[PDB]
Amino acid sequence: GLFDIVKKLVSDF
Repeated sequence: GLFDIVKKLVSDF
């Protein structure tokens, strides 16, 4: 999914 990349980002920084 796209938000998956967004969630993997937020969670990181």
